[PDB]
Amino acid sequence: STIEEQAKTFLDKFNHEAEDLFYQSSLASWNYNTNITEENVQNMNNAGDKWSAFLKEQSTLAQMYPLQEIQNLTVKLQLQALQQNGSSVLSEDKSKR
Amino acid sequence: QVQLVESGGGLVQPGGSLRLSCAASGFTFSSYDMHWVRQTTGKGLEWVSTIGTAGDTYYPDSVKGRFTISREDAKNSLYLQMNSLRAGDTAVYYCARGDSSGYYYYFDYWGQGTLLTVSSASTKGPSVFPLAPSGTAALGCLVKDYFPEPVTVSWNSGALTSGVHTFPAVLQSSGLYSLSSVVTVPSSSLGTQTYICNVNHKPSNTKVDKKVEPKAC
Amino acid sequence: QVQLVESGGGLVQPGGSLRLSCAASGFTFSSYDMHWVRQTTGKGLEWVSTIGTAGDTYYPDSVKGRFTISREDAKNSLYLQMNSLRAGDTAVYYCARGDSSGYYYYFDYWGQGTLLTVSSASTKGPSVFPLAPSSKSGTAALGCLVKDYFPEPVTVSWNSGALTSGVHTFPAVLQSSGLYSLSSVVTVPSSSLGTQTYICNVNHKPSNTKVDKKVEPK
Amino acid sequence: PNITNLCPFGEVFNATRFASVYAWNRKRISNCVADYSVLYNSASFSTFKCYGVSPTKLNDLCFTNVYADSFVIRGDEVRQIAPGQTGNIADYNYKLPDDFTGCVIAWNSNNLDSKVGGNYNYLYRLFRKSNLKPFERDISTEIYQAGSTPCNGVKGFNCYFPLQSYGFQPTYGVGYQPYRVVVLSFELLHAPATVCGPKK
Amino acid sequence: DIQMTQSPSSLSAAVGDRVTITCRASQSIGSYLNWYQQKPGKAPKLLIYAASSLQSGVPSRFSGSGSGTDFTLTISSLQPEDFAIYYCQQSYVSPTYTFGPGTKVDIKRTVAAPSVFIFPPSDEQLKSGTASVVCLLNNFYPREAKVQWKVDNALQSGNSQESVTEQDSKDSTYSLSSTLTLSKADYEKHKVYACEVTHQGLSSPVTKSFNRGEC
Amino acid sequence: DIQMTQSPSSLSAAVGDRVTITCRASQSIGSYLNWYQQKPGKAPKLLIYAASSLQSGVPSRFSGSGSGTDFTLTISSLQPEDFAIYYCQQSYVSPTYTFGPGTKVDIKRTVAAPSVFIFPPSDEQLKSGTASVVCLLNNFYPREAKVQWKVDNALQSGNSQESVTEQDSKDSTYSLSSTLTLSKADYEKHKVYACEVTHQGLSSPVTKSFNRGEC
Ligand SMILES: *[C@@H]1O[C@H](CO)[C@@H](O[C@@H]2O[C@H](CO)[C@@H](O)[C@H](O)[C@H]2NC(C)=O)[C@H](O)[C@H]1NC(C)=O
Ligand SMILES: *[C@@H]1O[C@H](CO)[C@@H](O)[C@H](O)[C@H]1NC(C)=O
Ligand SMILES: *[C@@H]1O[C@H](CO)[C@@H](O)[C@H](O)[C@H]1NC(C)=O
Ligand SMILES: *[C@@H]1O[C@H](CO)[C@@H](O)[C@H](O)[C@H]1NC(C)=O
Ligand SMILES: *[C@@H]1O[C@H](CO)[C@@H](O)[C@H](O)[C@H]1NC(C)=O
Ligand SMILES: [Cl-]
Ligand SMILES: [Cl-]
Ligand SMILES: [Cl-]
Ligand SMILES: [Cl-]
Repeated sequence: STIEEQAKTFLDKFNHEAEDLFYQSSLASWNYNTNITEENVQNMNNAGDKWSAFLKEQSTLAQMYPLQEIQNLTVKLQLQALQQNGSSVLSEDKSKR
Repeated sequence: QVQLVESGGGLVQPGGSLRLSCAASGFTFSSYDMHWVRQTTGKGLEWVSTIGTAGDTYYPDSVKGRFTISREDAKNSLYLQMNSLRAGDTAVYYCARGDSSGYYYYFDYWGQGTLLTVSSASTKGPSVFPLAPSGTAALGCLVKDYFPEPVTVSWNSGALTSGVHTFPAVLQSSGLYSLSSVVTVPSSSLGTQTYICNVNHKPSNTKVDKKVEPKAC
Repeated sequence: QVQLVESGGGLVQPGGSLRLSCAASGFTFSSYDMHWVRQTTGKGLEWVSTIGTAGDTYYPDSVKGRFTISREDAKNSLYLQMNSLRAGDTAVYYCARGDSSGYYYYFDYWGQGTLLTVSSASTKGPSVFPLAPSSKSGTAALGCLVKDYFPEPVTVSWNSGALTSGVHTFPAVLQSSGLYSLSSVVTVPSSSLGTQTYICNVNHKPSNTKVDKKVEPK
Repeated sequence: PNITNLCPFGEVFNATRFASVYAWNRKRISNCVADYSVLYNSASFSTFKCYGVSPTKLNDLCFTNVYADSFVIRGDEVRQIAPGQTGNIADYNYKLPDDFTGCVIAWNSNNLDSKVGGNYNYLYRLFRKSNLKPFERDISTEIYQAGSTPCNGVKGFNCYFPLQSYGFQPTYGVGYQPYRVVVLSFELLHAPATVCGPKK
Repeated sequence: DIQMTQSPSSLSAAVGDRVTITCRASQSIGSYLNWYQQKPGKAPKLLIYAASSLQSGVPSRFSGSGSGTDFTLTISSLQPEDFAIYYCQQSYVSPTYTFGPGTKVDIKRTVAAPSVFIFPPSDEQLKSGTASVVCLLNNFYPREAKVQWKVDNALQSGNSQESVTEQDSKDSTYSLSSTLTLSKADYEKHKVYACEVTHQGLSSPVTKSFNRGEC
Repeated sequence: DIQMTQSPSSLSAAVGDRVTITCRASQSIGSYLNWYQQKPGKAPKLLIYAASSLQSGVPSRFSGSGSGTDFTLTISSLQPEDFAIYYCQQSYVSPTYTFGPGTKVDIKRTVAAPSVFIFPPSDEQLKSGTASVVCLLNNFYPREAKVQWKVDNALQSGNSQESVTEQDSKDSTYSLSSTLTLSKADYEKHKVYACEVTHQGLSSPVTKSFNRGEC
């Protein structure tokens, strides 16, 4: 079980979970944008929050596969799209500010 | 002797419809599955449709919704109705008998094929000209400016077959086809045998009998 | 690396004689049988002669009395003397090592061949002309024309063999004059026409002709 | 061959409930006349392919047993229900043998098996240590171990729960819609035939 | 479905030669394989079914072998009438039977020079305003041939079309027609019409010509 | 002696195809059969000995089978560098070893249009009194191609010779040269020199031309 193989399996699970959650969120967003109501805004916001939380935890997991051990460029690209740290490199106070 | 004979191919406009027939003889028609298989220069032999002996019909996805196979056992006949025709349906359409030895299925008898041409162009019938002979001598007929394919050519009502070459048609810059049938004969026979070419172009209902005679200068 | 290299082919008049040589390297020459095998377009591959390791020599009937095979183990060398040559002896002559696994004999190594031409015509060396690369153009083409030579063959290289990719040396053509003519071309980047020098090296051994022609945009 | 009862094809094709592909259902059909005509010229079937025998000859054939396997997958996966195929379904869920004799039928079941919001009751196996043998069925829920670290029965890093839900929604595109699938296996042993067509 | 592949694409062999063509299935299909023969203008003809059973009436020189994924059709002794394209077909998956792309079997025979004939345009055609001149090269081998039109020894280009027959099933030769197309005005402006034929069976180009209004 | 016969004479197949060639000996020779490969301009290369033993260093796609009088050489997956003539040879009767006539293995590949170039005569050659104009068609497939010379838009005949390379071992294409020969006098009488190239890979004929004294 190499790092690249583990990463392939991880991305498999990620894809299957992500497509479903992204569909539920996109459908909530569509229901809002075509039918503006408070119920639909709350559904859209809840689904979007669930999607963001999923991506947060999945990026945390993705960071546990070091890219420098990935030789396959497709696997590398996907892992990279997940492993973006961004503003999270800042302290809690600096990111808050 | 088992025989299958296709009919009904010809010119048809895009989006149009057309029925193909196949007449069977020499076997108990009701006892066999029947099939349509098409052939094109680009994609080779391709199964188009099948009808069994229990009314069951089968089609590939490319054909389902557009074509319908059927059979009239009382007239030993097979039919293919074709709707919504596209240029890519241009092909030679064969009917074919299916049979099996044990579990192994095969197409043991085929018709002669009927050419389907799907084009918005119009039909034109050929002009037929003699190629006059001027030892062994050669003579022939020139079949020029026709659409669509095909023309069929025989000699002396099919009594003349040895030495005949009917060339494959050529597509001229005009979009019309042109073809030539020739025959080589004993020179001495030019004054003892009359030579007539019989040309047929069904899409225009053209039947021509042209006599080929040595030319006067 | 086993290597065999033939020498001595060329033009010879009917009834004449000529000796072919084969130089071996990369094995114990004395320990192997050696062979001459000839090739013609009309009759394919044909066994010409054999010499074993005990001085034993073998010939087809068509050749016995006319050709003689021999070997010089001290010089890792094989020889074929040929007398009473006829037009029908014109062919490519290969030397070949024979070897066996169990009872199964085979020819595991071949030379490159040497062309013997039996003709009463005379040798002529080629003229070598540049086929200059178009000023208009990316990929560019250039070459050399080797005209009016006899007999075959001429060999053509480029930049002393440093240039091989993209080269086409065409098969020779027999002109109505009885002379052969050939042209070697090469395709190169257009941009390289001002950064690389292109020289064709033409060699015609029967006339001892060696020419190096530089091909330049005009 | 004294047979007068018709084979219960309608019980298979027209059941209200189909099994998830990982726990695929099997019904044994024996001792009956198989009237395949109710399967012919269906406006519903998007797939009717047979293997080893021709559909046109099914009423002339006798078999020792017939097996009706049924389940739901997505449309894009119907192609995997065939000999020689590979993919999540063929490798980990339902495997046909290379010398398969039988038919594979399928129809779109979006109207029955989708639900706005997602029908999560249909599962498929996504991970497995090895591929299935033909006609094998794996209903385990053991956590798949993707790394050197033991999973100790808990999902986590490199430790995945092996089943996954299709979550069918009626608004899905056709490739993601549910398809109901029936696989008829024609078994021939050194035993008298019990299933025959009406013409035999 | 199941994809079928054939090898070689084409094959030249001599009469009496053993011909061997192969067929491959994209997956194992046991013995569910048939072979068909197709000659120009004719429908396919069943030769072999179940990988190795010879269809009734097919000559015994045809035979089929193989199982699983690779299959072979063999002609023990190629006859001239065997020139054709041969197709394999898997019978394992129905109704979606699929065919191989075909293997063409050409006959190699001795060089035969063409017989050359030239045909002036008919008067009936000339009444219509166009002139067709036809050059016929009859029963030659090999297929490679060059035809050049000369009108008053002006070489013609771009005003001719060629057609070649499929290999003859009896004598294994080819025939070729070249048709020169001229306006009636051009046809009557010039006198000498010639076609010059180059073929490997001729020691030197052969010209057949005629003068417009002459015997 | 023992006569060796091969089948087919030639065959065209695509890269990756299974190629199958047969060899027949005029009498039984057990397993005393070798196979050789010969590429253009090169010496024969031993592939198989003892009917089925693969010579050291030969790629594993080559294999030999057979016994008695009939033998087979098989290339499991044709590679471009395999374009060649293959010969069998009986090792049963010595010293009179005999070879088969050879089987040509050509590569079928996608259509590739020629790159066309034209070359005016060198000044040194003109000083010698003759002019050679060269037209080059580079790296095309299939081999069929037509080139026509025009001098001041006058079509030429009988004053040109063509040469074609053997199939390239890397890309399986062909190249062709056409050489027009004129007297220095005839060459200096005209201005426009063009070659017009027809090939199946081109939508319309391609002409490359030059004027006598321009660069
Ligand atoms: C599943 O149920 C349908 C009815 O809901 C059955 O359909 C009938 O089948 C008979 C026999 O072919 C036809 O004559 C009727 O017209 C059908 N009725 C309808 C409403 O379609 C169907 O046969 C059942 N499936 C099976 C396998 O028995
Ligand atoms: C819009 O949203 C409201 C509240 O969720 C719902 O009652 C209503 O049916 C929706 N309209 C449509 C057209 O779906
Ligand atoms: C990279 O991995 C993917 C599977 O994750 C595979 O489809 C692809 O072929 C691989 N690429 C290479 C170059 O091996
Ligand atoms: C995210 O952060 C980790 C360390 O916390 C680092 O190793 C990783 O490289 C970062 N991601 C990227 C894309 O650099
Ligand atoms: C066949 O079974 C039926 C009951 O289904 C019975 O009435 C009949 O007698 C049986 N006949 C034979 C020949 O066994
Ligand atoms: Cl077509
Ligand atoms: Cl999937
Ligand atoms: Cl398989
Ligand atoms: Cl012109």
